[PDB]
Parts: sequence; structure tokens; C-alpha cells
Amino acid sequence: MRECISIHIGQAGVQMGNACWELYCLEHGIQQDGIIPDDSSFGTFFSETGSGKHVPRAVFVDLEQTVIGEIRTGHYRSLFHPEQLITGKEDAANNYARGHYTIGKEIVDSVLDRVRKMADQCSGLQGFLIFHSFGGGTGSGFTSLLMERLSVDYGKKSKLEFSVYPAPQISTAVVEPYNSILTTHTTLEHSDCAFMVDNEAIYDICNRNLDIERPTYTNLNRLIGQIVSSITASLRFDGALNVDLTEFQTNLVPYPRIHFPLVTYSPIISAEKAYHEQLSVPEITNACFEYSNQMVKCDPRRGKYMACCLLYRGDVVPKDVNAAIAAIKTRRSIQFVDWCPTGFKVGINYQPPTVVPGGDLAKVQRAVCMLSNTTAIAEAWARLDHKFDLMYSKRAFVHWYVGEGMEEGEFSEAREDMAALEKDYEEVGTES
Amino acid sequence: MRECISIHIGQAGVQMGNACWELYCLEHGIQQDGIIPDDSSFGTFFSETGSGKHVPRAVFVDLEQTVIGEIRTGHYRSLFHPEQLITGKEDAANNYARGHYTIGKEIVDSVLDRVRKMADQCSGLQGFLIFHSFGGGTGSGFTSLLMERLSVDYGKKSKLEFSVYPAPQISTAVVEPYNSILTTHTTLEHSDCAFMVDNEAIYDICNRNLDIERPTYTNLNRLIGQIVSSITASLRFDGALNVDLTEFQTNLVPYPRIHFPLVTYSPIISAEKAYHEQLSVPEITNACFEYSNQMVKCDPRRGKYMACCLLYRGDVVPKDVNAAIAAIKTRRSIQFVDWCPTGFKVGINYQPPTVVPGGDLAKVQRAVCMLSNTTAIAEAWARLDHKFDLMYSKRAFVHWYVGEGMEEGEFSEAREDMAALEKDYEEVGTES
Amino acid sequence: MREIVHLQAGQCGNQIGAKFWEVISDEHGIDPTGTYHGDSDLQLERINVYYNEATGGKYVPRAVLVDLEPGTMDSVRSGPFGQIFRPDNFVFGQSGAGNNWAKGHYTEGAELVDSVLDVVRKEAESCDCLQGFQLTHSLGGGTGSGMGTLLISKIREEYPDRIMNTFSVVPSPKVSDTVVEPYNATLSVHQLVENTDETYCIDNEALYDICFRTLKLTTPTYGDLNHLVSATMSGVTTCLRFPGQLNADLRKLAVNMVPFPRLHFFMPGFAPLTSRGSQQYRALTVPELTQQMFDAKNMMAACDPRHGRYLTVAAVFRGRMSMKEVDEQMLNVQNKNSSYFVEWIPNNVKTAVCDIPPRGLKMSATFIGNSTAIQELFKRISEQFTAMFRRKAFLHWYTGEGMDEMEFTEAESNMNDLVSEYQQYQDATA
Amino acid sequence: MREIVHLQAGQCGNQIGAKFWEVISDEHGIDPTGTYHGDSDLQLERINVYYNEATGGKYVPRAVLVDLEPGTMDSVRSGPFGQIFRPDNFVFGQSGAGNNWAKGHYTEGAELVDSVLDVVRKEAESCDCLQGFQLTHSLGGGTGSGMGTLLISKIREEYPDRIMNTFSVVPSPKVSDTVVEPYNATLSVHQLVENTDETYCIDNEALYDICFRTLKLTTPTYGDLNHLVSATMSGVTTCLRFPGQLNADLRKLAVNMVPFPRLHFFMPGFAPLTSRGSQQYRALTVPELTQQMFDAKNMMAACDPRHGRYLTVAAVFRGRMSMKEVDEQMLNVQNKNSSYFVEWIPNNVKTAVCDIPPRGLKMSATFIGNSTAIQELFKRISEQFTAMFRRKAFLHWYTGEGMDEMEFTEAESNMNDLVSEYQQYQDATA
Ligand SMILES: Nc1nc2c(ncn2[C@@H]2O[C@H](COP(=O)(O)OP(=O)(O)OP(=O)(O)O)[C@@H](O)[C@H]2O)c(=O)[nH]1
Ligand SMILES: Nc1nc2c(ncn2[C@@H]2O[C@H](COP(=O)(O)OP(=O)(O)OP(=O)(O)O)[C@@H](O)[C@H]2O)c(=O)[nH]1
Ligand SMILES: Nc1nc2c(ncn2[C@@H]2O[C@H](COP(=O)(O)OP(=O)(O)O)[C@@H](O)[C@H]2O)c(=O)[nH]1
Ligand SMILES: Nc1nc2c(ncn2[C@@H]2O[C@H](COP(=O)(O)OP(=O)(O)O)[C@@H](O)[C@H]2O)c(=O)[nH]1
Ligand SMILES: [Mg+2]
Repeated sequence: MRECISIHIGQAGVQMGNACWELYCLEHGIQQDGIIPDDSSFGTFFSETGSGKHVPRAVFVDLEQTVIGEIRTGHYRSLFHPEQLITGKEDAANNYARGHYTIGKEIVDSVLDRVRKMADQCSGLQGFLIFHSFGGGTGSGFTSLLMERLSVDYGKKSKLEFSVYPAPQISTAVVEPYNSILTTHTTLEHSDCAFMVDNEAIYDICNRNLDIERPTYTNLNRLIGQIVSSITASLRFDGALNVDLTEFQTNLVPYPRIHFPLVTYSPIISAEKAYHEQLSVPEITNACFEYSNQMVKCDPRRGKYMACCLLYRGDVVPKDVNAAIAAIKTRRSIQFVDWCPTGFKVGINYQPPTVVPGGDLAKVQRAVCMLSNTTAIAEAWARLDHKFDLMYSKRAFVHWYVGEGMEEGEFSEAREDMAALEKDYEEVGTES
Repeated sequence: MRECISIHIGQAGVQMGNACWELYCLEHGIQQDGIIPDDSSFGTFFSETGSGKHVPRAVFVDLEQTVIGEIRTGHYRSLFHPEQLITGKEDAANNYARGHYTIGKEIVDSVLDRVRKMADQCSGLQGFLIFHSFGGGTGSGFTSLLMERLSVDYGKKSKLEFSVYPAPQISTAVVEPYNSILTTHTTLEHSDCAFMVDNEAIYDICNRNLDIERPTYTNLNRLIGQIVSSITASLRFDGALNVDLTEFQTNLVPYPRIHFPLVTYSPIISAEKAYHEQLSVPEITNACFEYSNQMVKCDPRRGKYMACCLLYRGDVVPKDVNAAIAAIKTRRSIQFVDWCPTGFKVGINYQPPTVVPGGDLAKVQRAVCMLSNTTAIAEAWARLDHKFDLMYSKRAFVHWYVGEGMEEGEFSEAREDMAALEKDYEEVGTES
Repeated sequence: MREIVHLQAGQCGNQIGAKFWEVISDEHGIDPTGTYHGDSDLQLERINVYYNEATGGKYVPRAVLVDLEPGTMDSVRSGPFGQIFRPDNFVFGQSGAGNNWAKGHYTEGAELVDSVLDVVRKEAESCDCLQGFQLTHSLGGGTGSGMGTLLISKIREEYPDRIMNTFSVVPSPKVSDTVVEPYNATLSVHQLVENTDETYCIDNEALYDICFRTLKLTTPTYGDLNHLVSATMSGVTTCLRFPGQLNADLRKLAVNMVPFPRLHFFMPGFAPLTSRGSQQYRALTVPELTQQMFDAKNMMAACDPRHGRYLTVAAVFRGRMSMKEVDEQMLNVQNKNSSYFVEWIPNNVKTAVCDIPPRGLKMSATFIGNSTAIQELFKRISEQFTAMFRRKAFLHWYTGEGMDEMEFTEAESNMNDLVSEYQQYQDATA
Repeated sequence: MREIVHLQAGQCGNQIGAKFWEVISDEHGIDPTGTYHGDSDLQLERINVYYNEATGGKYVPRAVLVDLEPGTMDSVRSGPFGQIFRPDNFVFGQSGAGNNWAKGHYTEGAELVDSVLDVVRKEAESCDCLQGFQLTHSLGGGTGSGMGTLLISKIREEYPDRIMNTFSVVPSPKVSDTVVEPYNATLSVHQLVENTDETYCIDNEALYDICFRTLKLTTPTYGDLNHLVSATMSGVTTCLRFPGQLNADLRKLAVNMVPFPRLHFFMPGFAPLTSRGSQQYRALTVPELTQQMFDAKNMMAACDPRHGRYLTVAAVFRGRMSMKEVDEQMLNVQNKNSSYFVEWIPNNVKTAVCDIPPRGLKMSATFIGNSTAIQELFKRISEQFTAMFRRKAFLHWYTGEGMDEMEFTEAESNMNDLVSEYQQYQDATA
């Protein structure tokens, strides 16, 4: 199978990626020095060279020099091609306008050049994985830019992303609703499907299951690394019933706008706690169908599932996966919409996970990642829309935007567009 | 034969269970470290794992962290799955209302989740053994909760329990009658049969037969361990005329409400004292039919037996069991009710008891446990009802309950319900 | 030719079954691995009467083992003799009956009976001429009483013409190993009189009386009582498996031993029975053998034949013997105890002689009797049933599994009629 | 003489293909390097039925492997058995279909189909008498469903006279491994009824039911399910490759098994199937073999034959056998289950016997059936399709690759007619 390009935008995406690429190095046994120790898989995510040093096929962009500087000076400095690390001069300062209109465009073209110079050097190409956040300038405004530009230059190719959605109650910035909605509007028409994640839900899981009292960003971003490696496992490792990258959108996207499947991973168990667990197929399969196991803090029983992919990993029994899924289809609490009787998409790859040195999670012999699309996520959008209406009703932060080349009417258009999305979910939530 | 789930609620049930599970470990030779030393029986009470460490199939709940903390830090810490040990923050304080209405419900759902996650992982399931007391908050109020919840989620499956009934004269709390009656009312409609035991009777036996002057809870709870292992012997060990778990209720429960068979065990003899005894079948069989051998201090000759099970253990002679029982049926002092000529239920398992290291009781080659249901137990209820009338007549403790979300009328309803039970025994005590 | 398919239900049935197949494998000289290792050609001429053949000499007996829970079957499969049986023939549930008839007949046995029929039919189609069905169960239990009566009816519907006989353990007179025996016992008889051709009633107390009285072996475990029962039932089918001077047949006994359709309950008997050591001070000639068949002391039914009257009697002898004595003694027996036999039947004794005696013996006679004294047993069950049912002692365990108390009244009324019918023939002619 | 050219499309087709060629190489005794090392001259007499010959004894099978992306083909080439295939026959794209029918049939499959035809023609011209084409694919997928239907039409146009049969995996009744199976499944049937002569419908759920039920092998990977499918398809072509008493032919089965042109969907079956270890307690004679072919338990199609009625049935036996029983049992089978067969066809069973049994066995029978009960499957797909299409659930992924929703309506309408046609023959004569 063939190549994929990973774009890491903003502090969150850039910081998340460094953890993700640590896994790829471990799985294929690539040295942090870049030189593979003395096979057909790494070609998808790594570029060959005359020497033994493989070059990762990804680009990092961040208007603030600080974040990339840590990578550019960290022990992984030699792994990345120096010209792939694009850095501006000043930060976007959490303002959507700066990262999209004034300073985002001053460096966007340079990023396109390297991607173009990178996409041209792959005999095959699947799509893009874009890592970013919803609550920052570079990770929200610059993302919207690249979705537009990459859509034009490389349209009709898959465009996937993993976005840190604003958590329900915990908040890390004041202008998250303003910046969160804006990027959503511009990215709906130029994206395939977004893999939402919340730090609140992940924190809730980490203190609950993993059983470590004091998590950090350096900890959580690694779990987000596992979902990516499991998602991209088909493109690298052989196994029965593979699932190529272009397959995700077809199964998980009944409608063009409705492309927000929240991520769910299992089993998250610590090394010590695992000795008293059996890890049967239904056990791990059942873990994905409860409020207590989500990367987004949306109560699934509030809504109805409409598409679910169970990308199994490691030594797995297809017979049990077929049987385990069948039971979940016949439980009253679980409720698939009326119009999608065919609501599962199984995928198996014969490569059990690999543990990061010193990693908190255990060495599970078998793993599964669920990518269910549920109408309960409309609550997250509904709550977010409530926040935006409260602030913009008083016009309490617009001035920071109008001064950066963003017209007043944009805010009104976005919410009205989001309001239609709210109704779109409601219509799909019923049966004609 | 297949699985059973043991629930240990309250300080008494939790403390009793730790002694019971010590026997199971010894009988099957399971190490306290959890790893079986380098067969088909332990599957009933123990869950397999990829490693050699078997996980006991039981759940421990106690609103007071102190009791479970001792187990969670004792030498048996590794045996139990960490998530099976459910602990609250504050004690129930001997109040029925707290353990049933205010703080009992704050943690009941978590217990149901683990049982549900545990009942789902057994190909077969027989029922539940619930260990608790009548004179505490967690062991009385939380029990009533689980009887209700487990009845709904797993109705029509056997629900057995071993309850420490309030002793006639020795008392360990002031509000035993208030808390004792309340749990009885709520558990009658959601239970199969209760195996009553009294510390007074057990103490009377221990100083009388076992011949040790200074017994303790750590001592008595072990004898209660023997009755459980003998009762559950059929589900584990092969032998002629087995008696499955669901068989107990049919033989011992002529009527739905009348399901209180008091326990009786024999022979309780010390290691030194045993060398001068022969232990013939009639000898051990005769020991179970006198006032001097009961786990509940009710004089049997006051009432009439209406159902009796003799679950023989070890190398036994079915011919003698048939002959020994016949003689007991033809003694004037012994008096079965007129309407139950068929008043015996024999069961033999080829597994003589095992001795706890340092145990006081001897290494009997043969054992028997009797579970007779007698109308003399109505005296225990009758005496208990007298205590409740005296206190509630003066309304001398209601205030501690009304402040914990328990209405005044509940006390009146319970006694009136108990009064009907008193009359129910009286009607069954005569012949139409 | 006249193949027998064996059915075993309940813990008692499987345990008796398990012993029952050890002896037949011993008689035919079959190795526990399924490989024939006998010494007489007569063992292979009829080895198809019980055993199917798979290539390689592996003889697979056609027994159908059903119990609502894996408890007793797992022991059989783990036992030394358990490898012989076909893995498929074992049928196991996951929740055994709690001794209550309703659960094992209506709610739990129903979910499993269809699975059993799927295998019984395969056995039926594999036999060129399937004679009949044989069932070993117990009335006291739930699985044996419930699913046995549920299954005996189903096989009755499919093959009405074939014989369908049963060996059942019956509640003892003064001891009971289950509290609710009268309910299960009465319910099971109602469903049996209407569907089974013959029933060899046995009870543990009567068989206990044999262990210490005529034999001297205290502490006789169930593993030994079943051997006596095993031997008796193997005698009934001997003529189908070995030559003889006067061959019998499962249908031959039914015709002679059943005057009227409903009165088909027999009570068996076996000889010679003598304790080891003292055996050498007794002779093995026919005369002393015959007297041992017509005394209550050697009856495996608790009811004493003296109190009642004999209707029909069948003696199935084995081994080289004088046919004169095998018929002279019966004539003397009938004249000695003419009062013990009813007058309206001119002759009551049926004789059959086989050539091959039991393994380890040179003489054997499986007595069978159809006496009116059995009415005392059913009358006793009627006495116990009316006492309990007069107060609805345990009806709630039964009505809670899809049953109506109307059925209990129907079974009690039918049982009383069965007792009455036996009584009507106490009187003499005219 | 009657050469077969094998076509495999999609991940399921290649994986079944890969196993499918291992067995045939095993039957003929062909070394993985391509060098014949068998022991029977009958393996070389017909080695040209599947294998071309290059100088030096290197036998190159004439299979055409097509997948829109190198994923599955690369595994085959790297597999232990992958060296046998010709390097040119592999045809690989650079962007696999995302399970959507349109991309693999119109926009991506079109750019690759012409390349495949260039190689299929070379195989066709190399055979003195090319009997027909064989396709192994899956309806659920995009590459197998799309390019298989695209390619089955193209080869149909060039060689209308030749046989063109297919083995396809069909959506399971209650489990689905792809969300959009009904769309791909319905679209693929519409294009197949009009172009293929026969189709052996199989589904994983039914084949799963075999793994644990009759066999006892939990955790059966796809590598084992394909072996069952491999064995069945190799049975259909046996007579073309080895002598027999009553030889069959790909056209022989088509004539007998296809009353009307459209009603050519069959459902296969195989025997003997027994778990290892327990195998020795079962006989291998013809009678028990035949009963195993006419029970739902050994049907590889989820639809249960009992609900419907049989139209035509073909039993292809193998190995030294008694032709009497091979035809006596069919007569008894038809009279036993006369209700299971329609009256308007006087006889329905087709028998064929071959001399060489499967490797490692001395008896084998690949059952084939044409029953009306299959209409339930297509009716089920119709139920799912109308539900999704009633709201345009996923139409935008399809219309975005050069397609119009009018085609979906055409496929649904045609599918309903196919279901109706089967229903019309439920009724009896007159
Ligand atoms: N999971 C995860 N989330 C992060 C990480 N770093 C930041 N976040 C989240 O990202 C959001 C803040 O956005 P950032 O990415 O820091 O901001 P930025 O993209 O650099 O944008 P500006 O600094 O405003 O230009 C908050 O929701 C943070 O919780 C990380 O390493 N992992
Ligand atoms: N047999 C036995 N009885 C016990 C044990 N511990 C307590 N009891 C009895 O249980 C009753 C007291 O109830 P506890 O179990 O201590 O109270 P609790 O269930 O923890 O309820 P609260 O503490 O009020 O929440 C008294 O009758 C004690 O004699 C024990 O280890 N063994
Ligand atoms: N002869 C004999 N009788 C038995 C044996 N085991 C149990 N029984 C009798 O069977 C009756 C109990 O029924 P059981 O078959 O265990 O119950 P079920 O499993 O529900 O049918 C009692 O009358 C026992 O005396 C045995 O091994 N041999
Ligand atoms: N029997 C069998 N079925 C398979 C195998 N692999 C995939 N499938 C089935 O094929 C379907 C998925 O289609 P696939 O061929 O992977 O998609 P495509 O590559 O787009 O044609 C599902 O119904 C799977 O159950 C296999 O190895 N054996
Ligand atoms: Mg930043």
C-alpha cells in the first residue's frame, strides 16, 4: 500500500504529532537518529534516501517559532527534513483572523510549495492527515487556509483530520467559541471527515481507567497517537479484511456535511492493572458502547448511532468479531437509526500494538478502535452555539477581529450555517 | 457445573467472605498470590486469565473504606481484581436510611456495572450468594438495594444469602430491631431463601463443642465458611446424588415468603478431642436434631420441621444415609408437619473437608450440613417484633431516619408486614 | 436386525446408563476404546443390536445422553469408559432443573428436546430394522421425570408401532431423598401410562434390602445398586443378542406380561444372588434358583408380592440348562402358591431360555412380575399427594414455569383410576 | 481440451484464489516452484486444464489477478505459494476503490480493465479449446463487485458462447462488515443476472456456522473458510481433470441446474465434514454422506432450504464408490422430502461420479442446489436497500464518480422481479 502525508498545524497539532511519529519510529524500529538499523510498510509514511536515513513524509507549520524550535532542537532533530519545519515570526495570538487573513497567508504559500514538492515524489498517494485544534489561531485559521488551498491543488483526494474539540466545561481560552465555529464553517465544504477528541473526556478516562492521578499534555497526546496508528494500520501492515484510507469516508459519511465521527479506543489499561483482566473480544468490543469510554464527552445514549467502524488490531478472531458485533445490534439501550440497518464496518490487521518506552498503557495483545458517528455529537455543537450567541449578542470580542481584515458579517454567516447543521442533524435523527 | 457470583456487602459480609475465600483457595490449592501452582471445578468460582493467576468471581462493596482497605492491603491483595473492591467515602453509621436512600444509591450503580461486566463473561450462571448482616447500615440497606436491582436486571435467577440474624439476648447495636425488620420487609419479595445464623448460637457451640474459651470474629466467620463450602460443594466436586444450586429453593421453600431455613453443621470437634470419637453416620446425623446444635438460637422442639436437606460430604455410605434419616423420621420428639410426609433431601459429594492452616476444627473424614426449615424460627421473628413495638411505641429513634429521606409510614408498614408473616407461620403450623 | 437405541435422562439414568453399557461391552467383549476383543463369534453376529460400526473396528454404541446441565455428563466423559460414546450423542444444557417437573418439561427441557430428537432420528435411520426404544430415568428427579416424559412422548408420536420400554427408579416407601417426590412422581406416571408399553419399577430401599440381606456387602454405593439394575435390564434383551432354545423378544414379553393396556407396570428380579465367600456353600441347580424368584426377599420393588396377586410372570433363563426343570418348577410353583395367582388367567408363567449365560456365571434368570400389589405403591403416592396438594404445599414452584394446578388434579384423578383398575382384579372368577 | 482460465478480483477473490490454487497444485501434485512432482499419471494427462507449460517443466497456472491497489497482490507475491504465478498476469493499480461500486466500475476500474483484457486474450489464444471462464470475487466490496462486474461483461461480449461461472461471497443476514453492502450487492446482482450463467452464492455467517458446529475448531480465520470454498469449487471441475464413471462438465451442470435463464443462482455444499479426533467415531459410507448434503446444517448459504422448495440439485461424487447407492439414496431422499421439491419437475437430482477423490480423502461430494429459498436473501437485500435509498443515505459517494441515481432504481426494480420470479414457482402444478 502507498503513501500518506501528515500535516501538523498549530501548537496542538505540532505537539501531538511529535508523539505520533514516535510510535511510527518504534513500530518499524526506526532510530530517532533517522537511520534504520541494519520493510515494505514504512514507504507509506517515510521517504527513502541514498543513505539509510529515512525522511518522514510530513510537514510542520506553526506561526510561533517556540513550538517547532523544541522539535528542531530536540533529540528528534535529525529525523525531520530541515525545510519541512516551517516557522513564522510572530504568533497568531488565538485570533482566527490573524491565522487566516493577515499572517496566515504570508506563509501559506511556502507550505504549499513543500507539500507540492513532496506530493510529487510519491508514486502513489492516498490523502492527508491534518492535526490541529479548535481553540487556537494557527491550529484553526491556518487549517482553514490549507483545507482551501489543498482542496484546489489536490482535490478529490482524501482529506482527514484529528481535531481537539472544545471540551464542554473545561476551557483553556476565552475565545474558543468564536474561533471554534469559524473554522467549522470554512472546513465543512473542504473536508471529508473529522476525528473529534476532547481533553476533558481523555482526562476523565486517564484518571478513571489508566489510573494515574496527574496527567499532562505529554501524556494525553500519546493516546491520540494510538488512534492514529490504529487508523493507519491498514495502509502499512498486512491482515485479513484491510481497510484503505479512502474507505473511512464512504462508511462513516452518510451525508456530506455530517462527517464528525468521534473517536473511541479500547482497552486503556495500565501495566500493573492488566494482570487481572482477560481481554476477550466482547469485553473490548463492549467497552466502546458506553458513556464512560469516549474521547469526546458526549453521552451517546442521548443520540443514535448511524455508522460505526471497528478497526481491530493484532491477533484477532474474525468469527468472534462477527459474533461480538451481532450482540451489540440487539440491545435496546443501543439504538441505531431506522434508515441504516447496515451499521458496522470491520477491519483487522495482524500487528498487535507497540508500547512507547515508559508508556503508561499496558502491552495489550489485541486492540480495537471505534469511529462511531452519532447524533449525540449535535449536543456538543448545540452547546457551543449557545456560547457563541451569548457573546456575539453583546458584540463583546468582535473588535479584535475587525482589525485583522475580517468583516463583521462573517460571524453572523457562520452561526446561521451552524444553525442549519443543527437542523440537519435533527432531520437525520428522525425517520421520514 | 458452572459459575456462581458471590456478593459481600457490609462489614460482616466483607469480613466473612475473606475467610470463605481462604477455603476456596485451599481446596483447589490456589496460592494467595493468585497463581495456581504448576481443575474443572474452580471455573465455577474463579475466572481464568491469560497468565496462571485466576481471578475470584466475587464483588466486595462497603461504604466504609476501612474494612476493604484491610483486604486491599492484606496478603490477599493480589488475589482480587482491583476494580471489584468498591469503597465509598463515609460509613452508613448503622442507619438503614443512609445505606438505602441517600448514600447507598450514590454507589449502587457502580456495583451493578461490575456485576453486569462480570455476569456477561460466564458461559453459564447459577445465581448469587449474598453475604451480609441484619444489624448494620451497609449490610442491611445496601443489601435491600441490590436485591431490588439484581432482581430486575437478572430476575428469575437464584438469589441466595447468608445473613447474621440478631441474636436473642446478646446485642452489638442499639438499633438492631429497627434495621433488622426494615431489610426483612424489602428482601422477602426479592429473595429465594436466607441462611440465618446467630453469633450467640455459634459462640455457644464454640465454647461448648470446639472447646476454646476465647473465640473472636476471626474465628466464628470461618465456621460460616464451612457451611458455604459444603453448600456449594455440588457445583464443584463430583459425587453421587449431586444437588445443584437451584435445587435448594424447591426443597426448602414450600411457600414464597417462608424461605428462612436456619443452618446447622456437624461435627464441630477439635483436633485433640477427635481421637476419642468414631464419627458414624447416625452420630453426625443425630447431632443436627437437637437444641444444642444450631447456628441460630431457636429451640427446635418448640416448633415443627417442614423441610430438611442433609448435604453429605466426603466418603459417605448412601445406604447408611438412607437408614440414618429413616430413624429420625420415627421419633416422637421430632415432629414434622402433617402436610409434608416427604421431608428429606439428601446430597453427597466425594470431597472430605479441608482444614485451614492453624484451624481449630479437626480433620473430619466425613461431614454433613443441615438446612432445616422449622416453624420455631417464628419465635425469633416474634421476639424481634416485640422489641420493635416497644421502641416505636415511644417513637424513640425515628428522627435519625426521617432526616435521611425515609418517610414515617415505612416503619408501620414493615411491622404490619412482619405481623402477617407471624400469622403466616401460625397457619402453616396447623393442619386444615 | 431388531436394533435397540438407548435413551438415558437425568443423573440416575446416566449413572445407570454408564454402568449399563459397561456390562454389555463386557458381555460382547468390547474394549473400552471401542475395539472388539471378545472370544465368541456369537458376540459379533449380534454386535449391531447395540453398537454401530465405524471403519477400523471402532464400535460406537447408539446411546443418547441428555441432561439439562453438564454436571453428570462431564463425569461420564471423564470416566474410564467414557471414550466409547460418540461426542455428538451427548446433549447438554446450561441450567439444570431444580427437581421441579415443570422446568424440565416445559421451559428448559423444551429448548433442549428438539436437539435430542435431531440425534435420535439419525440413530433410527441408521438401523435396518429398529426394534424399539429403551429409556432409563428416575421419577423423583426433574430432568429424568420431566425431559424423559417430554421425550418419551415425542418419540412415541414419530414411531407409534415400535416398542418403548423404560427402567425407572420409584420413590421409596418410608425414605425420600427429595421433598417433592410425590408431585414429580404422580405427574410422571400420568404421562407414562398413556405412552409407554412397559415399565420396570425399582426403588433404592428394596435394592438396599438386597445388598445386606442376601449379599453381605455393607456400604453399597450407588455404583453397585446400578450394577444389579444393569444386569437385570441386560437380561431382558439377551435373546436379541445370543441364540437360545426358546428365544424371547421385547415384543414377546409385552404381549404376555400386559393383559390390559394400562396395567403394564412390572417389577423385576434377578438371580443367583449370594455373597462372596459364602457362595461355595450353595448349589447352582435350577430348583433353588426358581424359588429365589418367587419370594419377596429377592424383589427389587418395595411392594411385597404376598399382599397382592400375580397376573402375569415371565422368567428369562440363561445358560445351558434342562428345559424340563425350567418348566416343571413353574408348574410346581403355581400349584404351591395358587392363592398368589388370579384364577381368571388359566396360566401365568412365561419361560424363555438362552444359550449364553452372563459373563462370569453359568446360570441366570431375570424374573419379571405383574402383580396387583404394586397398587399399594401408587396408593401410597396418592396418600402423599393429597396431603400436600390439600394445602398447595409447593405449587408455586410449578405454576411459575408455565403450568396450571388443573394438571395436578388431572394427574391425581388418573392415578386413582389406575389404583382402582388393579383393585378390580383382586376378586376371583364369578 | 476444455481449458479453464481463472479470474480473481478483490481482496476476497485473491485470498480465495490464492488458497484455491494451493489445493489444485496439491491435487495434481505440483511443487510450489512450478515443477510437477505427483505420483499419478492422471495428474499430467489433464495438467493443461489449468496449467500452461514453459520449457523445463515449469507449469504456469493461467490465473488473472486484478486489484485496484497493490495491497493484497503484494502479499500473494510475497507468500510461500506466490512464485508459481506468471509476473505479467498480476495487474495492479495505484488507488483502490473505497468500497464504492462506482469508482471500481466507472472511473478507476475502467482505466485498468483494458490492461486485464490484454492478458486474458493471451490466455484465451493459448488454449486449443477454452471451455469457459471462472471468477472469484465478493459483492460487498468495491473492487470485487465493481471491476468483477465490469470485467465479466467485457469477457461476455468477446466469448458469448463459453461458460462463465462465478463464486461470490454474499452479504450475511444479520452481520455486515461494510456499511454500504446493500448498494454494492444490489448493483452487482443487476449486472450479473444478465451476463453470468451460474453463481455459487456463499456467505461467511453460514460458513462460520460450519466451523464450530460440525467441525470443532474455534477461531477459524479467513484462511480456513477459504479452504472450504476452495474445496467446493475444485469439486465442480473434477471431471474435467480426472476420469470417472459418470463424468460431469461445467456445461452439464449449467443445463441441468438452470431451468430458466435468470434463475441460475445456486448455493453449494460439501462433505464429509467432521472435526479431527472425533472423526474416527463416524463411518464414511455413502448413506450417511448423502444425508449430510440435504440438511440446512451443511449449507454454505445463510438461507435455510427448508423454508423454500428445491428446483434442481446436482451431486458430484468422487472416489471409488457404489453407483447403486449413489442413485438409490437420491431416490429415497426425494421420496422422504417430496414436499421439499416442486412437483412440476418430475426428477430433480443430477448425479456424477469421479474416480479420484480429494487428496487426503477417499470420498467426497460437492452438493449444489437451486432452491426458491434464496429469494429470502434477495428479499432481505431489497428490504435493506429500500430503507437506505428512501433517504439517499450514501448516494453522494456514488453520483460523484459519474453515476445517476436512476441506475439505483433500475437495479432495485430488477431485483424485485428476480424475487417475484422465484415466488411464482412456489405454487404446485395446476
Ligand atoms: N491533546 C492535546 N491538546 C493540546 C495540546 N496542546 C494544546 N492542546 C489543546 O489545544 C487548544 C489550544 O490550542 P493551541 O494548539 O495551543 O493553540 P495554537 O494552535 O498554537 O494557536 P495560537 O497559539 O493561538 O496561534 C486547547 O484546547 C488545548 O487543550 C497537546 O499537546 N495535546
Ligand atoms: N459472623 C460474623 N459476623 C459479623 C462479622 N462482623 C460483623 N458481624 C456481625 O454483623 C453485625 C454488625 O454489622 P456490620 O457488618 O459490622 O455493619 P455494616 O454492614 O458494616 O453496616 P454499617 O457499618 O452500619 O454501615 C453484628 O451482628 C455483628 O456481630 C464477622 O466477621 N463475622
Ligand atoms: N440407581 C441409581 N439411582 C440414582 C443414582 N443417582 C441418583 N439416583 C436416584 O435418582 C433420584 C434423583 O434424581 P436425579 O436423576 O438425580 O434428578 P434429575 O437429574 O433431575 O433427573 C433419586 O431417587 C436417587 O435415588 C444412581 O447412580 N443410581
Ligand atoms: N471468504 C472470505 N471472505 C472475505 C475475505 N476477505 C474479505 N472477505 C469478505 O469480502 C467482503 C469485503 O470486500 P473486499 O473484497 O475486502 O472489498 P474490495 O477489496 O473492495 O472488493 C466482506 O463481505 C468480507 O467478509 C476472505 O479472505 N475470505
Ligand atoms: Mg501556539
